Amino acid sequence: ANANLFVSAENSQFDNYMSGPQVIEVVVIDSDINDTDEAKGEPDVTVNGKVLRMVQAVDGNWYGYFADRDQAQIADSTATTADSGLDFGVFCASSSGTAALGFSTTETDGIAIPITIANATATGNGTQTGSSSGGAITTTCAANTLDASTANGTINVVREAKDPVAASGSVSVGQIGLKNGTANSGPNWPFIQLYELNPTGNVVVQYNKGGGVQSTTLTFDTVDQFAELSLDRTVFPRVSQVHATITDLWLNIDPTDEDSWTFATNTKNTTSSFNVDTFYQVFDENGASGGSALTLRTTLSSLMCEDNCVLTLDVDAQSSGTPVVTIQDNGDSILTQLNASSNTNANNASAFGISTETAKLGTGSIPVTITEQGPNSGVFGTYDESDKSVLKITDNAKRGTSASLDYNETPQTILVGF
Amino acid sequence: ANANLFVSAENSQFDNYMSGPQVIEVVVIDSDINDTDEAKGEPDVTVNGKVLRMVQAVDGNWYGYFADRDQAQIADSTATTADSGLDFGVFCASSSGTAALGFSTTETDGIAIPITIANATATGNGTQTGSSSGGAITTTCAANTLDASTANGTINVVREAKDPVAASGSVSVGQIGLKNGTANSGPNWPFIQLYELNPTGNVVVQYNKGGGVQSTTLTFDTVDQFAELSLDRTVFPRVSQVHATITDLWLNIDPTDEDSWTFATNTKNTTSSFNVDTFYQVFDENGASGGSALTLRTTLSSLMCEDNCVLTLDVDAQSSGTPVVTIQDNGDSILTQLNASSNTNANNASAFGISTETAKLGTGSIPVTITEQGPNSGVFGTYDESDKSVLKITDNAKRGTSASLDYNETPQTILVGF
Amino acid sequence: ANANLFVSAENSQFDNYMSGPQVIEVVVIDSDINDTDEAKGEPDVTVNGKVLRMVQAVDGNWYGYFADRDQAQIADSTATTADSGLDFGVFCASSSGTAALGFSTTETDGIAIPITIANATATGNGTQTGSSSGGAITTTCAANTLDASTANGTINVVREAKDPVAASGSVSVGQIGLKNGTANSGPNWPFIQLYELNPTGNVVVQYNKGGGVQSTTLTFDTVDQFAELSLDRTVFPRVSQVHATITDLWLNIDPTDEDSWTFATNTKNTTSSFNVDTFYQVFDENGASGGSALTLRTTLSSLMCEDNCVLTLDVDAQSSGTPVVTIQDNGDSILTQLNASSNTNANNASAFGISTETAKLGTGSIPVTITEQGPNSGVFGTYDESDKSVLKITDNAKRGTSASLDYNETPQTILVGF
Amino acid sequence: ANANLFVSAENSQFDNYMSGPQVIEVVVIDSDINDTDEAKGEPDVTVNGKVLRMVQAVDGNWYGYFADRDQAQIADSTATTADSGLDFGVFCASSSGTAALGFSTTETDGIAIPITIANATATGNGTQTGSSSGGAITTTCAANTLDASTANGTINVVREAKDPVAASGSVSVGQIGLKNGTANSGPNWPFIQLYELNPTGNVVVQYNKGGGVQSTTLTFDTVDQFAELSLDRTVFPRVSQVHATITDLWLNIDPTDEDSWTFATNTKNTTSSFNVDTFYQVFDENGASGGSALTLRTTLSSLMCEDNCVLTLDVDAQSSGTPVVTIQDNGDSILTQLNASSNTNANNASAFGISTETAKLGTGSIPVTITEQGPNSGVFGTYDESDKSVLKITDNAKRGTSASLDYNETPQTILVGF
Repeated sequence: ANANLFVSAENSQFDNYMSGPQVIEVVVIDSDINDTDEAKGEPDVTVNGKVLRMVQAVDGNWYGYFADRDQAQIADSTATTADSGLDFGVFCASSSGTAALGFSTTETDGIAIPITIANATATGNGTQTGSSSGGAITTTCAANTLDASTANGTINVVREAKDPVAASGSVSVGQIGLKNGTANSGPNWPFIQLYELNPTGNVVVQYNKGGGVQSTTLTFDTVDQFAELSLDRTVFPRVSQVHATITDLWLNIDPTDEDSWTFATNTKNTTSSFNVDTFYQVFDENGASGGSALTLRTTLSSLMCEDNCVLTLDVDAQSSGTPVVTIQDNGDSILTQLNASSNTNANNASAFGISTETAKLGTGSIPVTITEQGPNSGVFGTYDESDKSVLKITDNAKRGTSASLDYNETPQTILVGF
Repeated sequence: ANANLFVSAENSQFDNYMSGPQVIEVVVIDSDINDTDEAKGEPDVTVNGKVLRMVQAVDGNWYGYFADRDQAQIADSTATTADSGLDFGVFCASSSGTAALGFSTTETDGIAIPITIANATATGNGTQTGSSSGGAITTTCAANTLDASTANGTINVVREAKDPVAASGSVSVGQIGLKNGTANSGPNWPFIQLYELNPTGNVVVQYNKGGGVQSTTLTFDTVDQFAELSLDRTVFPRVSQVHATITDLWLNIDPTDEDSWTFATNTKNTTSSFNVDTFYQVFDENGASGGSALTLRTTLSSLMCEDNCVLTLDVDAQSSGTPVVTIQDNGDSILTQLNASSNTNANNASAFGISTETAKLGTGSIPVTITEQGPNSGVFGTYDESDKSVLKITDNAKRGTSASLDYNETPQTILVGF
Repeated sequence: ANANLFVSAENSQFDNYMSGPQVIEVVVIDSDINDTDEAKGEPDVTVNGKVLRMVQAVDGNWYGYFADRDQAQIADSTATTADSGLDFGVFCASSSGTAALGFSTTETDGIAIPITIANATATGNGTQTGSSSGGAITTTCAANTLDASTANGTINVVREAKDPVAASGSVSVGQIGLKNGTANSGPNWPFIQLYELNPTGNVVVQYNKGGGVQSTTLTFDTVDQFAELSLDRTVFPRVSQVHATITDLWLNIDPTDEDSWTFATNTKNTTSSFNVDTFYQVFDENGASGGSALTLRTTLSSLMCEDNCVLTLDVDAQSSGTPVVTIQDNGDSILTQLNASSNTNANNASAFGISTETAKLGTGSIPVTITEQGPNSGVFGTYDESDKSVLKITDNAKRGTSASLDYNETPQTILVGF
Repeated sequence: ANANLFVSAENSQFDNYMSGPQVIEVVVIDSDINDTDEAKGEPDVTVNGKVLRMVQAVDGNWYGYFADRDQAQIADSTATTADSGLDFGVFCASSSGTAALGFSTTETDGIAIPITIANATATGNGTQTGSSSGGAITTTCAANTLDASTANGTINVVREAKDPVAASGSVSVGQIGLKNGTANSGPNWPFIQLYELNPTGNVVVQYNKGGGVQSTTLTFDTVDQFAELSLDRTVFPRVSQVHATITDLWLNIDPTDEDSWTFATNTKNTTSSFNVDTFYQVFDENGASGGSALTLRTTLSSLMCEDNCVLTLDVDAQSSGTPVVTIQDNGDSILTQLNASSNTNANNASAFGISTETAKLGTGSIPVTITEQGPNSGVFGTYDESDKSVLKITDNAKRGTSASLDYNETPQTILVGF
C-alpha cells in the first residue's frame, strides 16, 4: 500500500467507493518535506491528473480538500443560511484564487472559500448559495471581497481543518501564501477545491515524489449496495435500549470530523405539511446546537442518493395502541418534552421534539439522531458514547407487538418478547 | 498500540477501567509538533466528542486533564481547607474560560482552577467548595476574580503538572494564551476540564491527526473486582516485616504523582466517636507534610466505592491477649508514638498516632499510610524504598496466633508459625 | 524506472515516441534540491548533450520545457493571432536569453518567450510569428524588447506552468534569476527552449547527478501507427449516445494541461470555399472559450501527420434523407443551434455551429470537439465528464441505415440495430 | 537493543547491576531532537516513573545524571574538602531547582549542584557536606545562594559534562533554562538528581517517545560477585612486571571520565595510628594531581561494599628480609621515593610515598594506584599506557619466595620461579 499518501476514501471495507457531495481529504506525511521552519517545496499531488494545491499545517503535513463541483453546488443550494447544513461557503472561479487565496488555482474547476458577501454584485462577487442544478462556476472574487466580509468561516462541511503554518522568516503562511491563516474561523482556511468528476468512473489520486509515483484508485458511484442497518439483538426486553448501527458512505460528508444527522422518521404523521426529511448537523458531535435545521428531502435525488439517505420509523406495526419503541435525549443531542402535560408520559414517542426547530421537528415527527463512530469510519450509531440509545423499548410493551424501523428501504422489525 | 496519544487510565492490568474522583492525564507525545519556539497550533483532542483544551509543556508534549463533573464536585465537597484532601480547587462555568484562562472552554461542563476568592459573591464567583450533591454548575468566573486572588495553587489532585511553554515573540503561554504560566503554583495551570460521564458507560478519548485517528476506550464503572491485597509470604516469623501490595485502581487519584492515603484501621476501638475512615494526602510521597487530613468515610458511598475503598485491621483474631501486628514510623510517614510511657513498649499498636491530626488520627485508630509503587501503576505498598514495612509481627507473638488484615472486604490472614 | 528524472513523452503505451509541435516537459523531483529558501544548484540535465535550463517551482520541482525548432516555428506560423492556436510566443535568438530571461541559454537552438512586439525592428526585436519553413533564428531580443511588450503572456502551447520561487534574500526569482516570475501572464515563465532533433532518430534526456546518471531516451517519429478510434458498441440503438475515444499521441500538444480540439467533420458540405480543417484550443478545457480558431489543414502535412490528424464524418452513408448521427452541446464546449426556426428540429446537424466562429464553423460544417482524458494522457474523447457525448443518434433513424466515422483514414461504421 | 536511550549501568558483563555512590548517566541520542538552534521538546525520560530533567549538549544529545540519595549523601559526607574525593557538590531541596537551576525539579528527591556556601544559614542555604546517614534533604537554595558562591564547580563525581547549548533567540542555555552555562566549572552544569532506589530491587529507566517506549531496567544490589583480580602469569621471573587487572563495577563512580584510585595496601605496617584505606581521585587520569586524598574505610561498610572495596598487599609472605614485589612510578600517577638516602635501593617499597599526601601515605603504607581502562569500562588496571605496571618484582628475589596480593578477600600468590 501507499506509505506517504493518505486519502480519506482509502477504505477496503467499502471497496474505496466515494459518492455524494462528501469532501475527500488528501494528506501527505513525508519525512522529506515536514520541516515547518524551512520553505520546502509543495508535494506534487494530482487527482485525475489535475493538480491539487496543498497547504501545510503546524504538524508539517500538507492538506488538500476536494469535492465534486456539481455535487458541492447542489449541497450548498440547500444551505439557505450561512454556516449551517451542507454549507460549502462562497464559490469563486478558478481564476480568482490568486486574488482571493494568494496563489494560483487555475487547474481546478472551482474553489469554495469560507467567507460571506456584503456587496452581492452580479460579476465581481461570487455566489453565496450556488446553483440548485449545479453547472459551471463563473463568478470571481478579489481582495475587496475578503475585506468586505462581515463573517468569516462559513464552510460547514470541513469543520476541523488543522492550523496552517504561521509566517516567520522566509516561510510564508502555509508555505504557499495564504492571506489569512486562521484555522476554521478565517476567510481562507479551510477551502475546498472543486473537481468535476466522472460518475461511475474511476477517480485516481497520484502523488509525485523521487523514487516512485503513488496512486490511489477511487470510484465515483452510488453506494446503495454498501448501506445497511443492523440491530444488536433479535428480541428486545421491556426496558432494553435500542442501539442501531448505520453504515453508509454518503453520510460521511466531513473527512475531518464526526458527521451528525437528525432525521424525521415518523411515517404516520399524516399532516399534509409534514414530510419525512433528513437534516444535516443540527447537533454537533459534542451534543450542542450545530445550527439551524434545513430541508433535504427535495434534493437527495440530485445528491446522488439512491434510496439510502432517508430513515423512517413506525413505533407500532400492529396499531395496537401501545407503541413499542420510544425516543429519549442523550449526550449527542438536545431532545426536550414539548407536551409536558401530565396526561402523557415519556412513553409517547410523538410527544418529543426539538425546541429550537419546532417548525419541522416539533411534536410528532419522531426525531432520530445518529452520530459517526469516528471522524472517517463511516459507521453511524443511535447510541451515544455512554451506551444510552436514542431509541428505547416502551416499558408497558406487549409480547408480540413489534415496531418497524426502516433504513435503505429495507425495514427491519423490532420484536418484543421475554 | 497507539503511537502518539497516551491515556493514564489505559492499562491492560486493569482493563482500561476508571472510577471515583480520578483525574485522567492525557498526553500527546507527537514528534511532529514537539518544538516550542514556533507558533504551532493546538492538536484536536476530544473525549466523547467534546473538545479537550491542550497545553504544550516545556517537554514538547501537549497536556490535558479531565475528570467527571459529579465525582469532582463530590470530592471537592470534602475539602474543608484549601490544598488538602481531594481538593479540585475552585469550579467555574464553562463560559468563564475566556475571561479567566484567556481561551474558550465552552464545550465542557465546567473547569476547576486553583484560584481563591476574596469577594465571595453569589453570582460573579465560582464555588470554593462545590455542591456535595453534584450536578451542573452555573457559577461564572471573571478577570476580577483572578486579580482578587490571595493564594494560587489550591488544586491538590494534579500536583506535578509540567511547566507551560513560556510566551515569547509569536508564541503565547502554552501556545493557547494562558494568563499566568507558573505550574503547580499558579492560577491557570494545572486546571481540570469536567465532563459528564455515565457509570457503567464507556469513555472514548480521541486524537485527530492526519493519516489516521487514534482512539482509546475507557470504562467508567466500579472496579471492586480488581481491588485485591496480597502478602509476600504465608507464614511470618516473630519480627518479619509485613508487606502489603494493594492493587487498587480507585486509589490512583493523581496521574502525574505518586498518591498517599491514610487509613484508620482499628477494628476494635469501641469508642463511639471513632469510626474506620480514609484520608488523602496526609503525607507527601517523600514522607514530608502532605497537608491536612479530611473525612471521607461518609462520602465513599457516592464515590463509586462498592466495598473497595476502605481498610480495617484486625490485630488479634483469637483475642488471646497477644497482639500480632504493630506499626512504625517510616520514610514515607510521620508516625509518632504519642503514648511514650515507659510502662508500655512498641508492641502496643494503640500507642502510635499522628501529632498534627490527633482529632481523628490520634492515639489508637492505627494510622496506616500507603504509597503508590510508581506514579501511575495503580499499585500501592506499605513498604518504602528502604524496605521498612509499616507492619511488623510482634516480637512476643505466641506461636499459632494469627492476625487478619481486611481490604475489599476480603480478609487476609497473617499466620505466625516456626 | 528513473528516480528523479520525469519526461512527458516517456509513455509505455506509445513506446516513448514523440512527434509534431509537442512541447515536452522535463521535471526534476529530487529531495536533495527540493527546498526553495536556499540557492541550491541547478540540476545539470541535458538532451542529446545540450544543456536544458530549469526553473524551480513552488512545489520544489525543477521544470523545463523544450520542443523541436522546425515544428515549433511551423506551428507558430499558423497562429496568426496572439494567445490563440498553436502560438509558441515570440522566438528569440539563443544569445538573447541573458538579456531577456536573465540567464545564459547559448547551447539552445532558440528560445520562445511569452511577449509581444510593439516596434518590429528587423534586427533588435524577435519574430512574433516565426516562419512556415523553420531554420535558424537569427533575430535577437533585449531588455527593451521585454519592456516594450504591451501584452505579456502570449504563449498558448503551455497553459499550466507553476509559480517560480519568489526572490527573497539571496534567492532569485525561481533559482536562476528570472526578471519576471508570474505563472502564465508574464513575459518570462513559461518559455520553451528550441532543439534540433533527428526524425526517426532517438532523443535522449540525460540528468547528471552525484551517484549516477539518469537517462530517458525518446523517439522523434511519426506516430500514425498509434492512432485509433474506438466505439463502445457494435450496433447503435434508437437514441443511444455515440462515444468516441481517440488515442493519438500527436494531439497531446500541451504536456501540462488538457488539450481541446474542435473539428469540421462535414465531408458532404460541397461548398467550394469550405474545406475540412482541424483547430486547436477553440474552447477552454473547462467549457469556456479558449481563444480564436485558426486554420491548420494547410499545415498538417508539414507536422508529421501521416494521415492521422483529420476527422471526417458522414452522417448518412446512403443519403436517405434521415441523418443517423446528430450533435449537441456538453460541458466541454459551447455548441449552439444557429438556426432556431421551428421548421427544423435537433436532428439537423447542419443547423449547429459556434456563434463566435461563424466564419469557418457556421451553419453546416459539423463541429466535433474532443477533450483529452487527462493532462498528459494522450487519449481524447468526445464525451464530457457528465457522459454527455457530442455525437448522438437521431431519434427518427431508419433501421439498416448507418453512419461512417473516419479517423486515421480508417472509416468505421455506426450501424443502427435493435 | 534500544534505539535512542543509553544508560551507563547497562552492561552485559555485569548483568546491568549498580551499587554504591555511582552517578548514572542517561543519554538521549535521537535524530528527531538532535538540533541545537531550535527550541525542541525536552525528551520525556523517567526512572521508576519519576521524571529526569535533561540538558542538551553541543553534541545534540540530551544529558541527565542521577544517583541514589542515601549513597550520595554518605559519599559527600567523606569529602571533607571542596572539589576533592567523592564530592557531589551542594545538596539542595527539590523545590529549589526553579530558583537555582531555572526549571522545575519537584519530582526528584533532591538535587546536588556545583556551588559553595559563604553564608551557612540553617534554612536559606543548602548543606555543603550532607550527612553520613542520609534522609530527606529539607535544606533549600535560592538565587542569592548561587550569587554568594565564591568557588563554582565543586563537583568531583562528574568531570566531563559536555557544554550546554548557548542561548540564542528562543533557545535558552541548555534548552531548558539554565542560569549559567559553563560546564565542569560553572555553578549549574553538571548536576546530579537524587533518587530513592530499592536495594535488591530493579531500577527501570523509561523513555516516553512517539511510536513506542524504550525501557532499560537495572539492578541496585551489591556487586561483590563481579569483583575479581587477574594476573598475567602463574610464575613471575626476576624483573617481571606485575600487571594487575581489577574488574569491579563499584569502583566506576564517574560514568563520563576515567576514575583513579590510590590505595594503602601495606598490611604489615603495624603502626597503631596507621590503617588500610582507599582513596578516590588522588591523581587525574592524565597523571597530574587530581585533588586531596580523603579517608573512606570508615565509610565502605555503608557503601554496599561486601568485602570488595579494599586491596591489601604483603610483599613477603615468609618475612625472609627480601621483599618480592616493589612499586614504581608511571604515567598514571606521581610516585616519589621519599627516602633518597644511598643506604637504600629501589627495592625498599616502604621508602615510596606521595609528597603532597605525606600525612596518610608517607613512608611505608605502600600506595598502589589503579586507573580505569576506559571512561565507563568498569575494569581497572595498575599499568599505564606505556605498559609500566605499578607493581614490579625486585631483582634480588629469592627462588621459592612469593608475595600475596589480596582483593575481594580472595588472596592470590605471586610465585617466583625460573
